[PDB]
Amino acid sequence: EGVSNLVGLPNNICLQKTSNQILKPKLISYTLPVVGQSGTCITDPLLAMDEGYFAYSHLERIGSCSRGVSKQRIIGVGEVLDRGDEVPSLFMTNVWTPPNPNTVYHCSAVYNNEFYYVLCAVSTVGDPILNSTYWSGSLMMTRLAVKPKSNGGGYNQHQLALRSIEKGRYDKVMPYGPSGIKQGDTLYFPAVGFLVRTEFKYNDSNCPITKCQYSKPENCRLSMGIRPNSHYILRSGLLKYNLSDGENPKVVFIEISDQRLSIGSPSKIYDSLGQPVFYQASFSWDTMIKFGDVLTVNPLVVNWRNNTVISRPGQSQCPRFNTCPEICWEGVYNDAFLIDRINWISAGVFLDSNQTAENPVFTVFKDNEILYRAQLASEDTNAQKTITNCFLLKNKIWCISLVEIYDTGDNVIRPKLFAVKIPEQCTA
Amino acid sequence: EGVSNLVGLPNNICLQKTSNQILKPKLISYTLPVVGQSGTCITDPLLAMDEGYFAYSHLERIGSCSRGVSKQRIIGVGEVLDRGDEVPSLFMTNVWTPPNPNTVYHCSAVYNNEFYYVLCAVSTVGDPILNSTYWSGSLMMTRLAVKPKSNGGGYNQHQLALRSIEKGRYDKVMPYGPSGIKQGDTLYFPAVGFLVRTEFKYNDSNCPITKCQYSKPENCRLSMGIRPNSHYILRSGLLKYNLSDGENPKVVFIEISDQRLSIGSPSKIYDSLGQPVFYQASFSWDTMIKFGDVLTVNPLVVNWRNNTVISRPGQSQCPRFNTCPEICWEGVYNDAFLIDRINWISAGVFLDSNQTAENPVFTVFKDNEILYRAQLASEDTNAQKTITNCFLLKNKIWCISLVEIYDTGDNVIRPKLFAVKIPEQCTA
Amino acid sequence: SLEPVYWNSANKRFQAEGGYVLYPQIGDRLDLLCPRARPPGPHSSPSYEFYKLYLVEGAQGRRCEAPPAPNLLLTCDRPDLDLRFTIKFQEYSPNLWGHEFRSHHDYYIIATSDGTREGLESLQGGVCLTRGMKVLLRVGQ
Amino acid sequence: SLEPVYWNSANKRFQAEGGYVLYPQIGDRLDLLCPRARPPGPHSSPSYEFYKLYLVEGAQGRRCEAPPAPNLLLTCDRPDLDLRFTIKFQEYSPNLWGHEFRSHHDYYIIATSDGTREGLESLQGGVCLTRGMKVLLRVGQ
Ligand SMILES: *[C@@H]1O[C@H](CO[C@@H]2O[C@@H](CO)[C@H](O)[C@@H](O)[C@@H]2O)[C@H](O[C@H]2O[C@@H](CO)[C@H](O[C@H]3O[C@H](CO[C@@H]4O[C@@H](CO)[C@H](O)[C@@H](O)[C@@H]4O)[C@H](O)[C@@H](O[C@@H]4O[C@H](CO)[C@@H](O)[C@H](O)[C@H]4O)[C@H]3O)[C@@H](O)[C@@H]2NC(C)=O)[C@@H](O[C@@H]2O[C@@H](CO)[C@@H](O)[C@H](O)[C@H]2O)[C@H]1NC(C)=O
Ligand SMILES: *[C@H]1O[C@H](CO[C@@H]2O[C@@H](CO)[C@H](O)[C@@H](O)[C@@H]2O)[C@H](O[C@H]2O[C@@H](CO)[C@@H](O[C@H]3O[C@H](CO[C@@H]4O[C@@H](CO)[C@H](O)[C@@H](O)[C@@H]4O)[C@H](O)[C@@H](O[C@@H]4O[C@H](CO)[C@@H](O)[C@H](O)[C@H]4O)[C@H]3O)[C@@H](O)[C@@H]2NC(C)=O)[C@@H](O[C@@H]2O[C@@H](CO)[C@@H](O)[C@H](O)[C@H]2O)[C@@H]1NC(C)=O
Ligand SMILES: *[C@@H]1O[C@H](CO)[C@@H](O[C@@H]2O[C@H](CO)[C@@H](O[C@@H]3O[C@H](CO[C@H]4O[C@H](CO)[C@@H](O)[C@H](O)[C@@H]4O)[C@@H](O)[C@H](O[C@@H]4O[C@H](CO)[C@@H](O)[C@H](O)[C@@H]4O)[C@@H]3O)[C@H](O)[C@H]2NC(C)=O)[C@H](O)[C@H]1NC(C)=O
Ligand SMILES: *[C@@H]1O[C@H](CO)[C@@H](O[C@@H]2O[C@H](CO)[C@@H](O[C@@H]3O[C@H](CO[C@H]4O[C@H](CO)[C@@H](O)[C@H](O)[C@@H]4O)[C@@H](O)[C@H](O[C@@H]4O[C@H](CO)[C@@H](O)[C@H](O)[C@H]4O)[C@@H]3O)[C@H](O)[C@H]2NC(C)=O)[C@H](O)[C@H]1NC(C)=O
Ligand SMILES: *C1O[C@H](CO)[C@@H](O[C@H]2O[C@H](CO)[C@@H](O)[C@H](O)[C@H]2NC(C)=O)[C@H](O)[C@@H]1NC(C)=O
Ligand SMILES: *[C@@H]1O[C@H](CO)[C@@H](O[C@H]2O[C@H](CO)[C@@H](O)[C@H](O)[C@H]2NC(C)=O)[C@H](O)[C@H]1NC(C)=O
Ligand SMILES: *[C@@H]1O[C@H](CO)[C@@H](O)[C@H](O)[C@H]1NC(C)=O
Ligand SMILES: *[C@@H]1O[C@H](CO)[C@@H](O)[C@H](O)[C@H]1NC(C)=O
Repeated sequence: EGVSNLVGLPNNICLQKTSNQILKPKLISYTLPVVGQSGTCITDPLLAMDEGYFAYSHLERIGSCSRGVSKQRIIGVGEVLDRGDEVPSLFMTNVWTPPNPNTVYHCSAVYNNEFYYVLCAVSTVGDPILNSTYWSGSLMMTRLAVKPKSNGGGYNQHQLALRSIEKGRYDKVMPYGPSGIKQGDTLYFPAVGFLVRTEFKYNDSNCPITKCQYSKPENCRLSMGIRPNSHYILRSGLLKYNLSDGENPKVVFIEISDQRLSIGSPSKIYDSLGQPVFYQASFSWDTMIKFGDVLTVNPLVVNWRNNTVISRPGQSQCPRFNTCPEICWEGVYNDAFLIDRINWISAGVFLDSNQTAENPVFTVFKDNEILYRAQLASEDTNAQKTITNCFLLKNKIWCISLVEIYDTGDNVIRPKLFAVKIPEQCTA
Repeated sequence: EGVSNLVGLPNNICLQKTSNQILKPKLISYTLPVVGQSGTCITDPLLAMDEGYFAYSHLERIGSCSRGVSKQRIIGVGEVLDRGDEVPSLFMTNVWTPPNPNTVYHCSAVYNNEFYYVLCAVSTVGDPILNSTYWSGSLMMTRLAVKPKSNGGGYNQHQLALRSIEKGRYDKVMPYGPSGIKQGDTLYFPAVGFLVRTEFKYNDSNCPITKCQYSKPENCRLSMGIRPNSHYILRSGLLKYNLSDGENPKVVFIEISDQRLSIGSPSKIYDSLGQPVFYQASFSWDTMIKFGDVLTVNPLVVNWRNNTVISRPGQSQCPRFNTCPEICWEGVYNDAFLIDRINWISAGVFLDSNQTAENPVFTVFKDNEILYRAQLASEDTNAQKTITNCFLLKNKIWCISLVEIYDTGDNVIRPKLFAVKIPEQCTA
Repeated sequence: SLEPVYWNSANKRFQAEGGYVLYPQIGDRLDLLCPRARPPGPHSSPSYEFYKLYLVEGAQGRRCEAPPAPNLLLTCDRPDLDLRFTIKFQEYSPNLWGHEFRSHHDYYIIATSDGTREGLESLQGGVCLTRGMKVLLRVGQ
Repeated sequence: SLEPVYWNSANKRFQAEGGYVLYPQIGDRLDLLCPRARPPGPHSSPSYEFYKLYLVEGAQGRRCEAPPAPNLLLTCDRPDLDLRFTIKFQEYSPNLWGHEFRSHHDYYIIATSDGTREGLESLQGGVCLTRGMKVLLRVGQ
């Protein structure tokens, strides 16, 4: 009953731009049981997958999703199995709730050896992003067994407090994104560097105003922090964690290259078809999807797809499709999982609105073509962060997308899970 | 013709509680002439007394006492004289009327050296209390000679602009009360401080709820501004003004001690029997009379009487006699004057009504007893602000109360003066 | 003269034809009462009905709609206690806001709460619509 | 459903009777428009009027003043283009600050500049006072 990573040469998928409803999403949430009295909101979602195992995390709130009171933090893992239906489904095996739900933030997950490793920020001054200057820089790593042993002592659950942190010219450093990858015995977590704004080194003339009246050369630099006046700037990157660097191994921050540079955002690094891809959410003026093959890791350089079809809703300054350098900080995280490297086709769930968080559409796409798609709900269904991961089941490509979704007036708000087999035929 | 301050050991007064009509008030308003066509309303009344002199002010509105058109402002000084009758009476010697009636607010007077000094607020934005965030914070002084020279321009009427103001942590600062004191050549006006609400410093658990169901600990802190969402809170205190400090002296705000703290309100500091006394109007939930001996000045701290018999008409939330912390801003200024410090007996005019401004009764009292009293008028006669000052005429205690007063029907609404001699005998 | 206005469903003076109209004289007093209704005496209702009463411009009174930062007269928080509020139609008042009563103008005392603890802060027609709980005041010229 | 707000002096709904009140239902959308006015079509104003639109507390709406680091909805720098912003009264959003609407709370949208490229970054009552340029939001329970 084993799901496998997306590797080698899977079955054929339709490579034709079509309008036929070949895509037939399935709702499989149920196998991830979730309770909550009315007026409960479940958010800050995380889903990760590797080798037929998953990590998961959410923050359960009472009140609004934005400001509501943190009731509990779930951090769990389990396996991705065939539910007998020849359909992929998740199955929890190990969960862990942190003592104080208010202290943990921005968790990130990577799998290695019968273990998922969840690296979080620890903060008593709130979200480390929103109160940058007052955060300890304090990190923490949990390590859950994907197949819990009937009690061993440190196996099933284990914690490390993270002593040393090679962080270079960056003041503070933290995990910023759903999941990363392993390289043998090295873990790479999506992450972010906090660099004092004054020490930010930028030739304002590298800003792409060249077809943009109203955009001023200063815009790119200013849009590298949450406010123009902000104390730090954010630089996306990876946090390296060597498991063989002793009992107490160091984390090392690796900044992303200054190619097509946005303000540090929640990002993903993942293996598809024998080579890592890297996604970075678009949280300012560069609103077309930013992902593409990883050329090299330890000097971190990403070959950004020159996509012209996929975007996200912003607000007024930088809405969906905006390409001109404006000074802003807004957006959502709808990632995209590469499924065909020969033809560069990727699958994701995107929000078909300009300035609004609604209408989740599971879309399969190429750089300048959307081949096929599938509305997950209704036109005015509310949706936010979406997390897509792809794998194989009997050499057939499946995708599981976690989607922040509800339509106005349901009692408990919470993310749902969609399994979406990728079709071989282009027809019926 | 010889009135002096209340000092030393005067003639004896009745120390008994009694029902006998021993108090016989006299009307004397006419000696202080006032005019006005029908529908004219005279308000914002000031009355100060010191060393046989008096300060007076008022605002003539045409229309309602609240919102009628400001016709003119009066600031006047003169002397308190044995009118021949052996009865004290007010005689005007010097009147100044401001250019704009609309710009002058919240005047306060203290007398020094053949000169009354009148501190006022200058405002092109309406009552600074009601429009705090738009007020410039600009003050203005006026020096009127109690005995005008003949053809002595600057002697008679002089005015500083008020250059530097020491307001400390406070954003704006202004006079708030009829009258203050002098110590040598230093002047002390009653004043209030405008503190940004978010910088106010209050341990909510100091709100005395212990016997008050329906009272919440947040009540006191929220009642410190005119609304729970006022941008400022009001802290009462003093404005110190040294005359010997250049030709351009420095106003310095002294905030009041946090013992029995209430929302900054019109207050009065005054010399009685050779020691200063402070009174604060009760403009929220602490509706019993707030006054007592000033323990010290330049750190201002008042030894509030534990008085359990005098209060003032509020409205629904904080009506007369309310003692429980609520969220409210409402009441009237009904000051009282110490007349015997050995027994701590005081006199004032108080409105005999829970939630309505009417039934002005001149009353003499101790902390836990009313000794004796006299209704100045009818049970349903309208009355509002009352300012009472006491002194000596032939070593006999006399009080002069300025009472806002009218009864429905009459054409010009104006404040009236009452002289009340304090009875030595408890008898006929 | 003017009678006490009892503020609960039990009144029924509300469900009347013209719609509870008082014509106060200059000099008249007025009481609005929120009677115990805990140890249930006379004049109290089936159960305590949580209200906030506002004085309203009449135009807004018709629309059953309090303006922002309204003129709150009385707040029936306490099911344990009798609450009251008294106005006198006069120039003086322990009110510090400087409100005024135009003559030949209409004012309404309205309650926009649904009468529940959770509906209390409602600023737009509740029982004012539901049970028609408003009172027009036309004050002597 | 909800009518779009054309944010310029030509609007007229600003200095009307009630003073521009909106009762958004949970789920509704609201579009704020700063229309062209350079190649002038309808809804546009005499000249281009420079505004920043802030979403505000309500008490802050009264005071016609927006806090430091305000909730900036829409900047109007571009006389050439039509500019628009859209809110859905809902829990999810492209906004990264995590504000929120409360129950029975009034909020305001306001403009506090004087309508000029120079006095644009002003946070205290400009056109808010001068042209009554503030809208009141009372959102479904
Ligand atoms: C959702 O937001 C989108 C983004 O629109 C643009 O971005 C925003 C901020 O990013 C800015 O406000 C503007 O830059 C602009 O609005 C959708 O915008 C679409 O709007 C239209 C204009 O109304 C745009 O028209 C274009 O069409 C021609 C080709 O342009 C080029 O092609 C596109 C796509 O292939 C490419 O991205 C880019 O390289 C070029 O824009 C025209 O040549 C051109 O001018 C027009 O040509 C006329 C004839 O010569 C001439 O008379 C005028 O000069 C113009 O009319 C150009 O402006 C279009 O590019 C945008 N679409 C896309 C995919 O980007 C918008 O969705 C549209 O709204 C509706 C409602 O009215 C319809 O226009 C249409 O269904 C959609 O296009 C937003 N959605 C809603 C509901 O509000
Ligand atoms: C209007 O103002 C006053 C309001 O007083 C109170 O304040 C408001 C807000 O703070 C609040 O709603 C209530 O607390 C109350 O209205 C006059 O109200 C007075 O009348 C009653 C309450 O109705 C009295 O309350 C208590 O009296 C005694 C003792 O209480 C002590 O002692 C007093 C004085 O020493 C002191 O204030 C405090 O230490 C403390 O309150 C009772 O024992 C007590 O319970 C009563 O005892 C009997 C015997 O068992 C029981 O049957 C039952 O439990 C209960 O009746 C309290 O009830 C007064 O305290 C209060 N006045 C004063 C000076 O404090 C109100 O006048 C009253 O109105 C009339 C007509 O109805 C009569 O009630 C009475 O003649 C007046 O007191 C004023 N005018 C009007 C028209 O409202
Ligand atoms: C706190 O203090 C400030 C004063 O410093 C005050 O601000 C004023 O607010 C009022 C609204 O309450 C505002 O009134 C509007 O003014 C315009 C007049 O246009 C010009 O006049 C100003 C001086 O007269 C000038 O300074 C400006 O350049 C301005 O452009 C008027 O058109 C409005 O009228 C509206 O439409 C019709 C008029 O026919 C009326 O039915 C109705 O009156 C409408 O409002 C309106 O009158 C005034 O201009 C503000 N002044 C300034 C300098 O800010 C606050 O009101 C005060 N807050 C409190 C609680 O007291
Ligand atoms: C980023 O993170 C920092 C914290 O690191 C945070 O700063 C805090 O801000 C709040 C006020 O906004 C402070 O809380 C108030 O503190 C004062 C007294 O100070 C002391 O409070 C603690 C008591 O346990 C101490 O441990 C501290 O060391 C400190 O000395 C209180 O008077 C106050 O009560 C006031 O009144 C009422 C409640 O009665 C409230 O409505 C008000 O909020 C309040 O002012 C509060 O308890 C806290 O102490 C600050 N900490 C420091 C080191 O500055 C920033 O807000 C945050 N920035 C962002 C954008 O999130
Ligand atoms: C799409 O478009 C860019 C630029 O057009 C293209 O080229 C860039 O990427 C290379 C690999 O890192 C750089 O060596 C090269 O300098 C850079 N182009 C410049 C400086 O003009 C990318 O390849 C990008 N990817 C594809 C495959 O679509
Ligand atoms: C009545 O009120 C209080 C309590 O009975 C008295 O004590 C207070 O005043 C003292 C200064 O004179 C302070 O040192 C104390 O902190 C304070 N006591 C407390 C809060 O319990 C006060 O003397 C009395 N006032 C009068 C005039 O008798
Ligand atoms: C960056 O760009 C300019 C012009 O391209 C170049 O001369 C210089 O090296 C840099 N300018 C500055 C101000 O650093
Ligand atoms: C406020 O008061 C409580 C007890 O009343 C005390 O424990 C605390 O130290 C004070 N300061 C706070 C809450 O910061």
